Amino acid sequence: AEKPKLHYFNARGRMESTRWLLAAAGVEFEEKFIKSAEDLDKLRNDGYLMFQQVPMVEIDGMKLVQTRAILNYIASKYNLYGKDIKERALIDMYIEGIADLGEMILLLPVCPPEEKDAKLALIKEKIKNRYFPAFEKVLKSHGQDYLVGNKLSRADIHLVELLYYVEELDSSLISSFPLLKALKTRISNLPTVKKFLQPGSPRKPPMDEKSLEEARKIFRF
Amino acid sequence: AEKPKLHYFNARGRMESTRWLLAAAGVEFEEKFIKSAEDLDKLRNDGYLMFQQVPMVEIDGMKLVQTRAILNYIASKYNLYGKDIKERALIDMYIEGIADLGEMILLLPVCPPEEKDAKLALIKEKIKNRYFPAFEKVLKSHGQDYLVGNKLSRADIHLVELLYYVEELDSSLISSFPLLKALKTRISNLPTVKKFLQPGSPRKPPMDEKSLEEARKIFRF
Ligand SMILES: C=C(CC)C(=O)c1ccc(OCC(=O)O)c(Cl)c1Cl
Ligand SMILES: C=C(CC)C(=O)c1ccc(OCC(=O)O)c(Cl)c1Cl
Repeated sequence: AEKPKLHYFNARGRMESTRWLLAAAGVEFEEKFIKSAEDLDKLRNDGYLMFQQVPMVEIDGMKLVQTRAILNYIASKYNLYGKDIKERALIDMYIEGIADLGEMILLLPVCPPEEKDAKLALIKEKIKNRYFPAFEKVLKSHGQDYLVGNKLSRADIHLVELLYYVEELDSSLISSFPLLKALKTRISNLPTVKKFLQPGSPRKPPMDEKSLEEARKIFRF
Repeated sequence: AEKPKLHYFNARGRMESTRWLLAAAGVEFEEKFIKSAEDLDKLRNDGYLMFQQVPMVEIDGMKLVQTRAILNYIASKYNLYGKDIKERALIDMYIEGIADLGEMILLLPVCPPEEKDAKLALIKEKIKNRYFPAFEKVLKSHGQDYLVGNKLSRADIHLVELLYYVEELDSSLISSFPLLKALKTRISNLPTVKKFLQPGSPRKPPMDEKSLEEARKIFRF
């Protein structure tokens, strides 16, 4: 087809950021949910997954796997990856920091109960003292509406997406970072993003106990 | 200066792949080793590390952090990132799989003693059954000397680098993969790579107990 088919579990997981990028880009996509391990095996046996895993994203005739390979293609294809090689360097540096913090928040649900309070406290300390300050500082420096090159880029989409997850964790964290708050509002008002934020869009809900059990069953983790 | 300064601990760690890429590219670089936590704090306080961590790589007037942002810039700057957007998608998909397997091998030293035999057995099973087969299959498909676009790219450098580490883990693993063995030899004979492989080059040795203690001291992990 002409629409990108995203293959994954019906959840946030590792496919969510791809969803935010496609939507922010204004691209319509289909989602082929993996309901059972039989489904995942069918794909593996069909030879659609190079490294046996998902996310997988049928786009432009390719069966792309590995989150970063997917995001990189999409971001490039829709002019969300900066203008030159030097801009892409700043974007990559910002979004890999975002991806680091985000990987911590993502694994929190499957964190050992005895650790959960410490991991959560570690994460709040990195947000307050390391990442938010860094990004606030970038916005404060050029005083422009966007993080890189005074134009919308994947850096803004990925950052704002993280700002929502952090809000769900503790709304007070962003309070001392006015420029980040501003960016959150600003990007949230873009017609494409605003539509993704509304009810009924393919945006996914935070994971709970019920869905986590179904997932670690199929994927086994 | 005109030469890239790599700031890191005197070890393989997270900076090694940058070393293999620069060298394979034929670029000369300086290394400013971090001998003590005082050194690492000096950098942090000087404001050279955006997210407070290293590797950090002064290149082209930028102070790049985050391994992938660094590798991406270098690979682009020296024409090792494919010709078009679709080639970069295959490269990214291959090298992120390589980076996954590689992250497992990298953490093996700091793995809990009770686990070490299982992690090591897990890793040998993924190599034999998932990654090597996948890459052997790519080479077998186009029957060309390189992984992507019949030209040398970062995919070849990063793969071969991993082939060495796997050799150090168990030389028998690659035996059933003749095309990978071939690629290992072929890339190892490129004048630039061959020079990096020789004694005295900035290539780093596998980590031992002595150096691991010094490192987790400074970096604290
Ligand atoms: C919340 C999570 C629990 C660790 C999580 O991030 C996660 C990891 C892998 C998953 O699928 C497999 C995949 O390949 O992503 C899924 Cl569905 C989730 Cl939700
Ligand atoms: C062997 C290792 C032990 C876990 C390892 O990969 C590692 C991790 C971080 C390290 O520095 C800090 C950094 O930011 O990379 C270093 Cl020097 C090493 Cl060797």
